[PDB]
Amino acid sequence: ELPIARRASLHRFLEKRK
Amino acid sequence: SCVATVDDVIEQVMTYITDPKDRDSASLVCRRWFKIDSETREHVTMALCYTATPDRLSRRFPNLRSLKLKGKPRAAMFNLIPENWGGYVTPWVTEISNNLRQLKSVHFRRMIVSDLDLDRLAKARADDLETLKLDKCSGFTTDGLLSIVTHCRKIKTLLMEESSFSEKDGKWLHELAQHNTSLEVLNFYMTEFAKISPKDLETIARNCRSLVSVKVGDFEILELVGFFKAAANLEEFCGGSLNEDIGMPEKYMNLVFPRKLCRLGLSYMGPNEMPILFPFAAQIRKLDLLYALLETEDHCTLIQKCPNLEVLETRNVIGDRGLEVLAQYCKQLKRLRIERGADEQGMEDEEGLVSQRGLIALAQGCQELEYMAVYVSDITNESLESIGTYLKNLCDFRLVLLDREERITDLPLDNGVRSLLIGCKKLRRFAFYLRQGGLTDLGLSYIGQYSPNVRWMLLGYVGESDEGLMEFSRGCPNLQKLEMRGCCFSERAIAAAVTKLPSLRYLWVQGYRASMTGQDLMQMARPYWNIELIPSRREHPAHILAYYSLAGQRTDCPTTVRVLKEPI
Amino acid sequence: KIVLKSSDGESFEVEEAVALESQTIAHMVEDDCVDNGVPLPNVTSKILAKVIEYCKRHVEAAADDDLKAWDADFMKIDQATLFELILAANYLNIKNLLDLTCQTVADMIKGKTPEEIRTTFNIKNDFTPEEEEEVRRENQWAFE
Ligand SMILES: CC/C=C\C[C@@H]1C(=O)CC[C@@H]1CC(=O)N[C@H](C(=O)O)[C@@H](C)CC
Repeated sequence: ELPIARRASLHRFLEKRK
Repeated sequence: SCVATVDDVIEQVMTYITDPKDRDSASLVCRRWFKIDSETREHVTMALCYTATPDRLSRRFPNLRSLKLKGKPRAAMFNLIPENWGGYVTPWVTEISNNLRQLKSVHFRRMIVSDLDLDRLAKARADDLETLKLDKCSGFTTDGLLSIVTHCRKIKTLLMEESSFSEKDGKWLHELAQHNTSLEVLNFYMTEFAKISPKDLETIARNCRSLVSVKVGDFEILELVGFFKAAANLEEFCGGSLNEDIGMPEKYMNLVFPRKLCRLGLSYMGPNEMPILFPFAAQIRKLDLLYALLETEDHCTLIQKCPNLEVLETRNVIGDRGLEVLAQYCKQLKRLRIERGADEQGMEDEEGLVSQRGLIALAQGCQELEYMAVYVSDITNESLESIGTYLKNLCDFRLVLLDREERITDLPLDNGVRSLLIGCKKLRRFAFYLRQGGLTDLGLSYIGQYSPNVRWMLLGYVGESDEGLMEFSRGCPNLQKLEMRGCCFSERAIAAAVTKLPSLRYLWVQGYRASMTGQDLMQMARPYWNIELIPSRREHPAHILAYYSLAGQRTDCPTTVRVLKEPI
Repeated sequence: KIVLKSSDGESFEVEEAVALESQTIAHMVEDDCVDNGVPLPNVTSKILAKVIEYCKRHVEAAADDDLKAWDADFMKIDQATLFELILAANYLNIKNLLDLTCQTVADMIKGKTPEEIRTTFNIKNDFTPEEEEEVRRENQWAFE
């Protein structure tokens, strides 16, 4: 089950978003 | 007066050869030419610091003016590589301190940089250090920063983008404000700074007449008005924070943006604040809506206003509809990146999917495209054909298809990949990340067969059996770096394919049929070939990382990382 | 008008501003040896001729498209001559001209392989095989 790994800069942002 | 030879004139001519691939050749025509190249080479880049000793570098190129080292694998940018993996920069700075006494610019990329080792750099190189790029590095603090801004009084470009450090204070920025003049580009774009004063930023803009680019953290834009007025020659700005409260419907309608500003991206920018760009959209040539809070409709309305846009970076929210707008308003587009947005609560809207539709639309409109990276929610062989059909000077093409969708129209892409690879013959980097049924061994070999120019590949879920990987391996004349994850190939299959590849010097893999033995990997043991086995940080299957190195196996391995060495 | 005496006794009548392209002949109208004409015995007369021709045309930029034109066509000469020109521009001090001769030689290299190079220059490869291998290894595995 290999999940699409999120580019870290966007991971950080997508959290700040919510 | 005897007949004049080349040997009477080469020391002079050599300094007119700028191309790194021609210096490469020139260094090899004979011992004299080699020595001349050695003493005149100004810039070198190591794609993997562990590839050679810092001694070897300084011995070969004593008079470097610029250096660039990369450390952690690319996978590290995806929280796939352990933090302690390595990439320590210190040996390199004690070497710079001692033997590269000509160095005026240093760029570290994906490396570990300590306060000490940059205090050392700062003192060793001081006023001479014109540029310093801490690119996606870790392991230092503001003390480090403070050390380089006080001792390197003439810094022209200083960069920390996406680096992570410990913020103890703001004196570093203030020390820049109070004494620096030469600043041309300042960049802390993806960084949590909570202790620096916008005032200092403004006072810097006031004092550095040649200030062209500045990217920044989560500053409140309004706090930067002082800045913007003062930053006359500013051409690029990214960063900041647009925070709307309801109490002010026109919070930001009185923004002085510097007159020359033409490359930009305001963070968190919503549809309400989006209009502050219209006054000069004609002039915008680069757009970074990567961290923007606007929806598919809002994209179209803005894109439509920027006919001279040549670079655009956005999330998949742009949508097919957005891509269609881009298609005929921005013909001069050269680079497009569509990172993937919040794939949790629906997309970010119901048009926030990119597909065959958008791609084939784009392929027809923006034919000047040279870089295209896209996370798509659905493809068709047809679309790839149109790619390879219309946009010829594509150099870098990356495609990744999300697992969100259950059924994908027509799946095996064997014939699409092929026409693409055949149409874009300028292609040097190519990434193709699919789902299992995505590509059959026949197609995979099509990739090996039709990519003569590709030096780097990232391959997704290609193939069906090791048959494919082997077929692939008989191609790829110029493949240098190969990254594959989520593949069904076996250890001996990989090891075999590595042996067959002429140009390969770097291999990273996650996910493969292992064996407790471990010993199947071994059948790629060459001299100078280092192989490493890894875990994962920020269920994560084993990684394989192998690369050529004149240096031998690294001393600085973590505990999580194992170095394979013949029979154990 | 100034007089330039070539490396085989050969007076050359040239205009004021034409001879001043050479910062060597410029820095020589101070301690003006110009009384007996500027002596420069390290330039073949055949060559000095070609040099003046270049400066002549470039000074007539008082009145850009058609220059890279004449320039390209000016450079259609043999190697041996090309080199003698670089040497000459360096002996005088014509920055615009070195940037052309050197760049012309550099263009001959740009694209060729090490063999193709020492072929089209007749250079004996004196690399021990270990040396060549190390250099090649450094070049393709570590640096660049
Ligand atoms: C082994 C780890 C490295 C990569 C795996 C990551 C995934 O899980 C999906 C792809 C991503 C890597 C990556 O670099 N993809 C391209 C890029 O960012 O430029 C695409 C974003 C181009 C459209």
